[PDB]
Amino acid sequence: AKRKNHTNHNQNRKNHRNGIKKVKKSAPSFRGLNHKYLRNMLYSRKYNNIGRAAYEAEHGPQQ
Amino acid sequence: GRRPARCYRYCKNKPYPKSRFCRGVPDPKLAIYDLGRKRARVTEFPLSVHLVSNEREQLSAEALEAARIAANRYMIKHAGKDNFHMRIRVHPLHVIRINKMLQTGMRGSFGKPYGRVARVDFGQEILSIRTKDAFKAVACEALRRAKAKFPGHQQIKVSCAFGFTGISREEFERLRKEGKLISQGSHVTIIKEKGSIVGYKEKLSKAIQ
Amino acid sequence: MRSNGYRRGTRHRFSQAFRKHGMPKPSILTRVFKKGQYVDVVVNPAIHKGMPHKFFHGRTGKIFNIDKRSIGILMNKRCGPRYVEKMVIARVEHVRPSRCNEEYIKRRTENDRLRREAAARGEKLGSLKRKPGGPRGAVLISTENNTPIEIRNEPYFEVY
Amino acid sequence: YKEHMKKEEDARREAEARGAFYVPKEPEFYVVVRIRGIHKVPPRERKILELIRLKKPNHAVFVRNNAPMRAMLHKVRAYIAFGFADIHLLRTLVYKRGMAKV
Amino acid sequence: IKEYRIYGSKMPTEQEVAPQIFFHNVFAKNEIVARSRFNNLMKTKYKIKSGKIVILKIEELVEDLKDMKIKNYGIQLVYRSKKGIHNMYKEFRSISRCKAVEMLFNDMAGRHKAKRDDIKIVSLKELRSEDLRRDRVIQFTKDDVMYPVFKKVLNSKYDFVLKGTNIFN
RNA sequence: GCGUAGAGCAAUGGCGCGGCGUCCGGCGCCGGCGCACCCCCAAACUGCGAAGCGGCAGGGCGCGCGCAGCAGCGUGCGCGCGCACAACUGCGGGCGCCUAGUGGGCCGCCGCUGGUAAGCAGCGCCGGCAAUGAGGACACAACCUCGUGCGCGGGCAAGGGACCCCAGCUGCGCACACAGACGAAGGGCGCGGGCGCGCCCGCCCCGAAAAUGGACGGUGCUCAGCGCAGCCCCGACCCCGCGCACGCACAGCGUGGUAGGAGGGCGCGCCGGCGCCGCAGAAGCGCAUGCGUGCGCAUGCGUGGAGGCACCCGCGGCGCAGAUCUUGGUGGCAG
Ligand SMILES: [Mg+2]
Ligand SMILES: [Mg+2]
Ligand SMILES: [Mg+2]
Ligand SMILES: [Mg+2]
Ligand SMILES: [Mg+2]
Ligand SMILES: [Mg+2]
Ligand SMILES: [Mg+2]
Ligand SMILES: [Mg+2]
Ligand SMILES: [Mg+2]
Ligand SMILES: [Mg+2]
Ligand SMILES: [Mg+2]
Ligand SMILES: [Mg+2]
Ligand SMILES: [Mg+2]
Ligand SMILES: [Mg+2]
Ligand SMILES: [Mg+2]
Ligand SMILES: [Mg+2]
Ligand SMILES: [Mg+2]
Ligand SMILES: [Mg+2]
Ligand SMILES: [Mg+2]
Ligand SMILES: [Mg+2]
Repeated sequence: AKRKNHTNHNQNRKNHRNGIKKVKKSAPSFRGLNHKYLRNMLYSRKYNNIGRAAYEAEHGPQQ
Repeated sequence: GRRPARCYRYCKNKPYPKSRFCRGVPDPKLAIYDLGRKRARVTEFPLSVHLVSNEREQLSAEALEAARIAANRYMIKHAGKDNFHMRIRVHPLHVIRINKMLQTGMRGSFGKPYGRVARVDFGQEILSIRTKDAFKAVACEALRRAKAKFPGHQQIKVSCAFGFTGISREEFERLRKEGKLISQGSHVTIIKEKGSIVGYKEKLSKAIQ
Repeated sequence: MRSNGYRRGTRHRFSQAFRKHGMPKPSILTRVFKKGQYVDVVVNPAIHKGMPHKFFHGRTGKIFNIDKRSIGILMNKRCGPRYVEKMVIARVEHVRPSRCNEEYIKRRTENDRLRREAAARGEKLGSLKRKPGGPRGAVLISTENNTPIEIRNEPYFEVY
Repeated sequence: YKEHMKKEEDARREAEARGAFYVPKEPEFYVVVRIRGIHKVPPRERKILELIRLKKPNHAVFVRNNAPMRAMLHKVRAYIAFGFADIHLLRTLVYKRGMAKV
Repeated sequence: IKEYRIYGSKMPTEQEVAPQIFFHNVFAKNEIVARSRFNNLMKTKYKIKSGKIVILKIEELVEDLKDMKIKNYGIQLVYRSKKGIHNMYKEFRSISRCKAVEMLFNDMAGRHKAKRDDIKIVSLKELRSEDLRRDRVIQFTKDDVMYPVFKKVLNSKYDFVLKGTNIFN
């Protein structure tokens, strides 16, 4: 039978009972980053305290 | 066959004019908005009396024609057909609807165009008559024959303005003597010092006096 | 009940201002953008590519990603009882560098400088809080050359 | 307290000894009494009465005479009676009904 | 009710060190209505709203009733009805200025249902007997006026008493 | 960031007359057209644009050194040293897991849509009822006050203070109509004020007609009506104070509750134990008394004539006012 279609009544009151929780803090993610930038940042992290020329002097051609 | 005007009295809906979305609305029976000697010059009818709405409501186009004829017949019979120019201010622009429903009831309820009304506010003039000063009492009487055709309360006001210009009679008389007025028929333009001066001298050339 | 296209109900939101139509000026290309910087998404409707959703047209978010022609922006949205972080990709024509923290950065760099300089001379400054508007001050208004003026209620007259 | 009040009266009568008008610095706090009850309060007004610690009617607090606190008092002014206490109203409120949050 | 002369001005800033001082003479119930009636007149005559007004002084204008004669008062007022806003001029005889406006308020309420807040007083002037315009208040300016009391008034609070007891006299 | 109220005809789209014309047509006039002023306008118009809202910021910074395949002269990321607690007010906060009920709503306020309207239908925001008692509304889911353990004392709220019915007196007005006590356009040498014979404001009158006899709640009231002022009073579970109960993380704070969830107990049949009782009278039953917030418990007396109780454990066909419940018995109807 024909009845009520829609309301937003009591929705703000419901949504504030457990509050509007924030975005939950996380570790920083590489999701959404530029791929050329992210590839280069990991290369800088891979050869952080030892340079690349010294790293490939040890481990050979690293690619 | 027409509904009583108590069904469409108040400004209930948003204004709903004849547009590309609302077509098929019939023409209003209020055909004439200017009566008497329309071609009379601005300086011939100093006096101005107005029928002013004390209501927020919708005047029917049928009542706007009935009050038109009631006021026009009185100004003709008493002031004469040359001694006045009566302007109907409000225009029946709002279209009222009728549902008219086998009997469908409230299914598909949005109504077809049924009539035209003019939407008036508190203090809005409905009619206005410009006359000579001798026909004040005639013009006050013709408007009270017009407001009988109207719903609710109306008030007849004698305005200190000169005719159908917004300028008051003392202020209109001064600028007419200064040469600062150019007639546009029922209303007037005040000559200012803003033009080019060759255009300003052509403006004084076309002044009233 | 309205249809749910990507630019629904944007007749005024995605319009141009009066006498401010046209393609964007090349001076926007000289704006720097950095990761962490806050930006205001305000859609240039002359630029049809990289347009964000209409929901983010008033919003301000922090940059997480910087691309060739575009910028990734973190913007929280209410989904019921939670804020959900949306990643908004927008062309630079649709963003402005936000002045949301404009007066905070001006306050911070000066105050951090003053704290560094005072620590250099062996002093220290206790607290550099912004003091709000307190009570009114005491006033002295002299009636010398300033005579008090009576205000009266006046009779109601009406002009018509 | 007497010396601070006597200094303001001496500042005020010296100003009217000349032509001047002297009003002192208005106090550093308002005293606020919750007048209306806890029912039918919209969520903004209910929140401000919580931050003023006015959780029942006939409860009274002191709030600071700040520009943010004056705007808070204005938004719930249909629920409160607020004004300026002098030193006698301040001391009567604390000595007669004064408890500590410990 | 009481009469207040309330002095106020714009709050002085660095741009305007001595603003123009204004004052209003208000017949009000207390100083809070008197501040309220002052703040509207600064808001509507000038454009100074109440957030930027400092009220410099509020004094109670009280008359000395040393020998306490009756004066005549002509009151020009503006009262708002349910239908409009109108001007009226009423004349009263009373003790003080603050008592004559109390006679104005009880009369506008009795005769026109005008509440106290619906009434703004343009001017209150103490008048001679020769300058009075109302013939009803003129009758009591004559010397040696006299009338009897025709209303019965009880001489105690009674519920039931015997018939012989005088109650009116 | 918005584009609503307002405002605007300036573009789009309408409305309407005049005015003007080295414009056109017809016979100086009339009609077209053009222009400028103007008029009435717009939910699906906007050169403007509020009130109101929305987003974000108010903390880390400064310096130095390493790294990169990115970049072409920066950007990120590592690391170190140094500096440092950032408007107001309030205050503990964050997150996870499992699961119920719910998914017919309704009402008020403000803002709306459709509709002649509707105790109609459909929305927005907030509040309520549902599930919220109590006081005031004559009674009355929603209005007003205002929340709500059990009492005592105070003070009040809304609302009132002729009698029902707790609580009223002092003054100033006004009104006469079985009025106050449903109402329109239009009226009234009705009365009271006010303004310039006409207006205006109050009260009253006419307009004002329904069917059981009857409803300001009633009685009634003509100072119990319509207005005002002053002082006072009455009045809730509100607020305050005290005491107790219960809950809490317990020098204190808190206390409504449907669907619903949780905890701790009461009660029943039997079990493994453990303390006992009974022909000097067990269970059951009837009537009393006591205890207990309560589920219930204990005793006395009577009856009864052989079993039973308490606690700890364990098992469960474990608690009834309802099901046109089932079975049995019995009434009223009805001599
Ligand atoms: Mg009919
Ligand atoms: Mg409608
Ligand atoms: Mg494309
Ligand atoms: Mg609009
Ligand atoms: Mg509008
Ligand atoms: Mg309904
Ligand atoms: Mg309640
Ligand atoms: Mg109730
Ligand atoms: Mg009741
Ligand atoms: Mg009392
Ligand atoms: Mg009594
Ligand atoms: Mg309580
Ligand atoms: Mg409970
Ligand atoms: Mg339950
Ligand atoms: Mg047993
Ligand atoms: Mg037992
Ligand atoms: Mg069973
Ligand atoms: Mg049974
Ligand atoms: Mg049951
Ligand atoms: Mg039978």
